[PDB]
Amino acid sequence: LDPKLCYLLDGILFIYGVILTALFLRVKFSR
Amino acid sequence: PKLCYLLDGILFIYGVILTALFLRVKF
Amino acid sequence: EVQLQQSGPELVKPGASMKISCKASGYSFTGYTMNWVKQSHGKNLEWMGLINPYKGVSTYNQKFKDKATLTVDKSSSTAYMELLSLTSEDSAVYYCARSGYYGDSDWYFDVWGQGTTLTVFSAKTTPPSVYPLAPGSMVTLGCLVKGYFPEPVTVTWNSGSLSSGVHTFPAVLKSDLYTLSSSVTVVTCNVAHPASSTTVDKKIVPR
Amino acid sequence: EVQLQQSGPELVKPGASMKISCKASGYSFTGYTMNWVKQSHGKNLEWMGLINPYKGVSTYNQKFKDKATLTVDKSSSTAYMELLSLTSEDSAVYYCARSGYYGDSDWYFDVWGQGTTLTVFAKTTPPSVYPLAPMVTLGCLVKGYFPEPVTVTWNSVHTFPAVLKSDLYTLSSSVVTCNVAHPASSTTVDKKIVPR
Amino acid sequence: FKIPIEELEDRVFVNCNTSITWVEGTVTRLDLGKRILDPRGIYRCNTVQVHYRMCQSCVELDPATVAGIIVTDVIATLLLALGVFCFA
Amino acid sequence: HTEKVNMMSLTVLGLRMLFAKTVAVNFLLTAKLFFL
Amino acid sequence: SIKGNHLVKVYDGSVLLTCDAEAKNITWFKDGKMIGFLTEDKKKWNLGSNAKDPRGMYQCKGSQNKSKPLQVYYRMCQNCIELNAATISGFLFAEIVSIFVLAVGVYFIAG
Amino acid sequence: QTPYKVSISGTTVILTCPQYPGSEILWQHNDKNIGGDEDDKNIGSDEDHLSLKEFSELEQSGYYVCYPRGSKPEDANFYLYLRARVCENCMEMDVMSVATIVIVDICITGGLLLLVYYWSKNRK
Amino acid sequence: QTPYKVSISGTTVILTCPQYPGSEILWQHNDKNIGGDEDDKNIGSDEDHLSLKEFSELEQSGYYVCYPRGSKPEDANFYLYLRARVCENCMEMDVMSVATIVIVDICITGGLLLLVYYWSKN
Amino acid sequence: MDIQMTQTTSSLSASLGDRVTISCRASQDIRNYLNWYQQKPDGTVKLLIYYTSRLHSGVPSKFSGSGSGTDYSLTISNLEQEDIATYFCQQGNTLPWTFAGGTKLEIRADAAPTVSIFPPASEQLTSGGASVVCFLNNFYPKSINSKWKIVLNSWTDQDSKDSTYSMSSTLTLTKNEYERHNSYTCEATHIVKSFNR
Amino acid sequence: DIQMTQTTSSLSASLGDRVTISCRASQDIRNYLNWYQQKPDGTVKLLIYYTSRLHSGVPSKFSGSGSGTDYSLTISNLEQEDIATYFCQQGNTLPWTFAGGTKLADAAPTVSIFPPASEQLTSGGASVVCFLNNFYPKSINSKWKIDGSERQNGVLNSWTDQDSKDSTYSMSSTLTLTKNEYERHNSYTCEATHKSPIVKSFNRS
Amino acid sequence: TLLLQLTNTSAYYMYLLLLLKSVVYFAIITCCLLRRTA
Repeated sequence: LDPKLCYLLDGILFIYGVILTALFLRVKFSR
Repeated sequence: PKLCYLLDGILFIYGVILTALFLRVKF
Repeated sequence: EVQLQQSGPELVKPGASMKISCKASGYSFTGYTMNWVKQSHGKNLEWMGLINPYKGVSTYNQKFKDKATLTVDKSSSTAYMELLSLTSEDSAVYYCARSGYYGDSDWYFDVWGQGTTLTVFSAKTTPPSVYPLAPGSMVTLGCLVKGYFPEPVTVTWNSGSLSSGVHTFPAVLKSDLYTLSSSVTVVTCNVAHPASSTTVDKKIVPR
Repeated sequence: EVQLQQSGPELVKPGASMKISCKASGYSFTGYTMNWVKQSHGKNLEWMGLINPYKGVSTYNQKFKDKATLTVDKSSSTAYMELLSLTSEDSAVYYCARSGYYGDSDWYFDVWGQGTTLTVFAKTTPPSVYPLAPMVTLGCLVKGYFPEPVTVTWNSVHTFPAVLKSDLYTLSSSVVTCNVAHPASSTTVDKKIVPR
Repeated sequence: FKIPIEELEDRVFVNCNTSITWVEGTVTRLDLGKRILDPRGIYRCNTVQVHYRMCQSCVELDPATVAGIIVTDVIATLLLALGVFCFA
Repeated sequence: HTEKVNMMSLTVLGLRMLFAKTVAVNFLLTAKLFFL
Repeated sequence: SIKGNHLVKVYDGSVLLTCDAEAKNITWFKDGKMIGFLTEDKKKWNLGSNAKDPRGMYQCKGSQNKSKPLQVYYRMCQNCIELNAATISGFLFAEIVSIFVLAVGVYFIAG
Repeated sequence: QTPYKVSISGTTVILTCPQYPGSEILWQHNDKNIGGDEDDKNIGSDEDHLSLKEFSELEQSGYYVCYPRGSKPEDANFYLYLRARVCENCMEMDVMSVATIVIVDICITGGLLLLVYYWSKNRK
Repeated sequence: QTPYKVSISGTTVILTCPQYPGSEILWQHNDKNIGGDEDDKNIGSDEDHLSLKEFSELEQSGYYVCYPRGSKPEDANFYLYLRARVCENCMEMDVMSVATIVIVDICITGGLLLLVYYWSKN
Repeated sequence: MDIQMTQTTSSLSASLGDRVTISCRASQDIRNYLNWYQQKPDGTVKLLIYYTSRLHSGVPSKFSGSGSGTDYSLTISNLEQEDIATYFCQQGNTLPWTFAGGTKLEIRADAAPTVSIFPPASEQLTSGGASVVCFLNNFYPKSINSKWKIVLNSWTDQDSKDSTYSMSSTLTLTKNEYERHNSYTCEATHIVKSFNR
Repeated sequence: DIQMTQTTSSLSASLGDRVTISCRASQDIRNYLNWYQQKPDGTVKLLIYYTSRLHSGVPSKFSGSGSGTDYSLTISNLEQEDIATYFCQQGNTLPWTFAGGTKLADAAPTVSIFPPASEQLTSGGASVVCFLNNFYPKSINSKWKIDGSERQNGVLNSWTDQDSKDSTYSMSSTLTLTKNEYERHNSYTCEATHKSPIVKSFNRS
Repeated sequence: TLLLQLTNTSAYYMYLLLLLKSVVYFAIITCCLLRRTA
């Protein structure tokens, strides 16, 4: 189950990264 | 089995330096 | 052992329908093709058709497409023929023969049935009319059984004691009626017909 | 038919360069290695080199690596030698000899050639004819001509081969009229032998 | 002499009449592992240099897809360079 | 045919890099489009 | 077999379309139209890799009459995706999550 | 003449022989006759179809020939070579299939992005 | 002592025999002499190189021995075993080289990003 | 379209322990797909040879098959009492499978019939009919011509003892036709016996 | 290199004979030897190779043998077309080395001395000749005496090969001198010594 | 190793679809930027 779990963790890491960069840029750059 | 783990490690590197920036900016 | 056992001799009328069975034993029944073969006139063999017992598909001779319908009951490993609208040409000996299931070995018939004599006739049962035959003038005497139906009849001379030099001819049909002759050379001619329940003991005297 | 043919006598001055040809026929010319082989003095045979006609690679005797250059023309299917800086020692009979392409059959030479007789030493010196008078033996001496051959017939018989001395050939004939024809110098002499 | 190499049951080894004297490469019957790890070696007994290229991690890349991926990676990093140019 | 399988793995990596680059540039573009 | 004019036979990724005829020249047809004319000494057509999975009519003809045409039908997939539970779950996960993230970003350009 | 219809779903491959209509069709694979009473119940026969479930690559791939009843396997006007890789719930992604799913994904993305844009537009 | 150099590049295998310097070298495959056959042009023996084009693994592999001109096929005792794949437009690397090229892509992308931002800042 | 399979001989004259051959003629070329079967006089048909040469399981080796194309043959040596039967050939290419007329074996010297004529009995005259009977017993061979001078014919199977044939020829009329004539005669050729009313 | 030699440079063998030709190499050449036949006209052909094999077109009368360093060629039923020279070539080491080759009743030389003519004395030279025809074998010494004194300079010897009719040799021995040197002496003699010698002399005066 | 090929090709069209979604979001944002410039 290694490659399918790898693509699943790729999507999860993508989601965590985009959420953290949205929070970082939005709260530390105002609007 | 290895190459996708390198891509996930690269995304993890980006995420951990982003989280380090968040930790340094949250104090 | 591998054998095919059929029904007995069967009797029908013109325009009727007849059913013949064939029990297969000694071998895997559904792994081999059945073949109905008709022997008419006493001489000519005619392959009528073939049954796949597994799939139920039957391949017919183009002459006998409407003259026969072939079924199989797989539970008892039995094949069946139904002749529909029998005529005088359908009084024949009918055979079931086992060929191979596939095209490599379905063209030759390995084992055969014993064959059933199936008769088609307009008339009905007739009691015999046996009469002796003496010379007009080793002396030959005769016994004629004319005007009877159906086959067979056995002719014995002097309650079976006189059996040397006895020629009992096979019967022949005219006007849908059988006649048969018997010859002895030397007296009581004894004729038995279980179909009409007739037992005739005709003493032979010179004319 | 498989055949290897060569050029003519090819009279070459010393110190010059000579071209010896070999046309191959009857077989695939590029599919068999063409050796060239030297016969010195008519008796001693020496292997001189080989050329691969397909690839153009030439492998030489180390004695003759500076005295021969082998070329190949695959369009005309002809293998050539060019002999360089040749002396009078290199007056010899050179054969083209077919051997196999590969190492299992390149050590025996199956189809040879007729031979190119490179006689090197001199211009077309006119001959001088001398009678020789004492069965009875008579003779005719043809001295001071160059090169071979001379067609010597008696009355239009032992014809000795010509020997070189100071780059002049000498021939003798034994047997009466002596007729000498030299096509190189275009000389035709008829001399009647008389006793002294 | 001519040393035979035995390749049976996906296993490559050497079987010589004497002790095999290895000189260079992958180190009477001397084993060499399988045949898919590509063994290369020079051996001499009483010389054979085996060189195997049964590739196990080879890629069969057509030039059509690998040029399209590269040229769309170039336009991706040109767009990301067009990004931060618009940022400043 | 492991060669086609490994080529498919390599172009999966290439498409994943392309996805990462376009996700990053599109996040940057939407940050600018809400950043005047 | 050789009987019944079945002279076209099929033996790496590529495969050999072997024909049993005279070894001088083979005129090989696909779908009843002239495609190949193979000379000496080649006799095995390489249709491509089995990953390319060639399909259809292929026949050969030599000095005699043309052989009986043989169908080739390869199903070495190399593009086949499987519908297991985790695979379609990941596909729905990616579809729903990507649509949600684009919807969130499009919502954030309300202005 | 009329080509064989091979339909593969999952691990089940059905071979159809539309030539010789009506007559009983017998099947030969690797010059061995199959489609009758055998130990393998997977290799089944129909009025036209030959069905092979739990299809395996290294023994069941080969030379399939359909021939009518009475006619020889060599007397067929046809042959078929089949080598198939099968798996559970596997479909080939053909060009029409991938074009349809990518165009319906583009259409649903455009429609849903328009809807979630206009939801925020009404919330503006 | 010098080993052969084998270079497999797509549907082409190159065999070089560097032990004999400058001598005319002929090649042998399984005690069958090949190279410069004047037919079957996919195999050729130009200079030191056997260039086998469309290398059929089942029939063009096995033993291979070079020998100089004037040396027999049977007294050269330095043989090469060749066995290789012939995948078209296909080469071999491990996880290291693809990791290297993706790391190179990361490096040039980040360097270009920082350089473009710094250039636009100044 | 169907193969009109025919045999050249429909009744073969042979002897005990002999060797004889039976020739079958195919109408079209049938790729050696002939079968030879044996039908005994009781009615049992059994396969002997298939694929023109292959012996079945249990058939004796005295049966052998040969031939090609459109002409095939059965060679049978050392004929026994069991082997006297009718032999059939069947094609195997295209449906329907077609048999031929068959070839019966006949087993001696030419012999004269024992001819016996019989007037109608008084019992049949009281019944109404009148049948004149002629028994031609123990004649060889089976070919005979019977002529009635003023018709049902029944032959006999070849006997295992005398190896001959018997024929019964009966002519049946009404009483008025029988009383219309006084002299009756039947004659066999291949001996004349007659009576008077 | 490897010296390749033949022990018998010339041998005598009758018509229809089996005779052997011996070849010796300096080192062992692993039976890599080929025999070649060169007819006297100039053409040469491969007779045998690998010390035992038979080339196409070569009949079975030629049979090779030998091993190590010693090799031989045996020829049976020698015909008129077999009269030729035979050559052993090594095929072991480069360069291939050949050998000198072998060539394949007791008569007397008809020694005739010949003075120069008046044409040559006007030409300035003087060639005194001696013909030695129809004699066997080839081993002969031609001694020239000027006025009873032995002379060695100016000797020119021309031998003719064996003919198919008499199977003998013809020798021409010539001396070339100046006219003033020829007039200085009076008696010129040539002597044929083989093993008995036949002498012939003339006087200039 | 066939199963890894199946997941690899399924991820190939999955990531191609995700690329198409990012491309069309880039297209809408490019139209928005072009409307902003005008």
